[PDB]
Amino acid sequence: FQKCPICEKVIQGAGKLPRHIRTHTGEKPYECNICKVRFTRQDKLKVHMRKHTGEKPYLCQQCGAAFAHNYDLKNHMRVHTGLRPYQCDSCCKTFVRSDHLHRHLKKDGCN
DNA sequence: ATTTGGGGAGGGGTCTTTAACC
DNA sequence: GGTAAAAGACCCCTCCCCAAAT
Ligand SMILES: [Zn+2]
Ligand SMILES: [Zn+2]
Ligand SMILES: [Zn+2]
Ligand SMILES: [Zn+2]
Repeated sequence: FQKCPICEKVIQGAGKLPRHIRTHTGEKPYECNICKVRFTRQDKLKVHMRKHTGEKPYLCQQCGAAFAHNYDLKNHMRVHTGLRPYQCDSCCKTFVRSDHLHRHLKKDGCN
């Protein structure tokens, strides 16, 4: 789509080029008025504000448990399914978060 | 000692909603 | 109201770091 004017990286996001351009300045223009923590983007600030408000918009359809984050809901759903979602293609290990599998592939030879 | 599980920050994509002009 | 954008809301991922578990 459109290339970044600075680093010439292709930004496929529709209307997301200014958002990427703001990444090069390193500033955090969004701030939580309560705990004074600064954020780069507004959506992260709202998800953080869920921490102060106590809002838990993610609902489990089987037991009604509520969570503030989508990944919390998934990791909880594995209590009903018992399924570890990420599996290594080479060493038979399984993991509960994607970055755990990435870390395993980065560290262990595995093959 | 080493591996797992999770908190909390970042970035990039898509779908919808909206702010700016006209 | 129409148009062409950016913002919002939400999805996914990785990273550092540190308890916790093994
Ligand atoms: Zn750039
Ligand atoms: Zn806060
Ligand atoms: Zn449940
Ligand atoms: Zn492996």
